[PDB]
Amino acid sequence: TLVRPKPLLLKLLKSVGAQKDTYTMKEVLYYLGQYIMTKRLYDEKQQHIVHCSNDLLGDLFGVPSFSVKEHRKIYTMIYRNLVVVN
Ligand SMILES: CCC[C@H]1N(C(=O)c2cnccc2C(F)(F)F)CCC[C@@]1(Oc1ccc(C(F)(F)F)cc1)C(=O)N1CCN(c2ccccc2OCCO)CC1
Repeated sequence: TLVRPKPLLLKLLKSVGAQKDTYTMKEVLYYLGQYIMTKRLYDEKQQHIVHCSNDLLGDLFGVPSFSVKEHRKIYTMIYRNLVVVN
């Protein structure tokens, strides 16, 4: 599947070195991961919990925090911020 991130998600992804406009779901996940890692959007205490209440990430996703294990919930949140392309 080829996806075109919407402007705000595009800006967030491009800010961590993503060069293109069209991505695969694995590329969005990778670049979203680089974003979490650089900005340090997690606690040493709980590695699996992303804390994003005060970040553009939580705004686009619509949640204060989420578990890295909640794959289905993460896709739902990402899907809202993209358009599927040819
Ligand atoms: C080796 C660690 C890499 C993971 N990682 C950490 O777990 C981590 C390490 N140290 C400290 C803090 C963290 C912290 F905080 F949990 F992130 C470091 C960053 C990359 C990494 O995590 C995320 C996390 C959130 C998102 C986002 F999309 F925003 F939800 C995207 C990627 C990842 O590539 N996968 C693979 C893709 N996974 C995934 C998510 C949703 C749907 C499907 C998925 O795929 C399953 C196939 O493997 C998530 C984990």
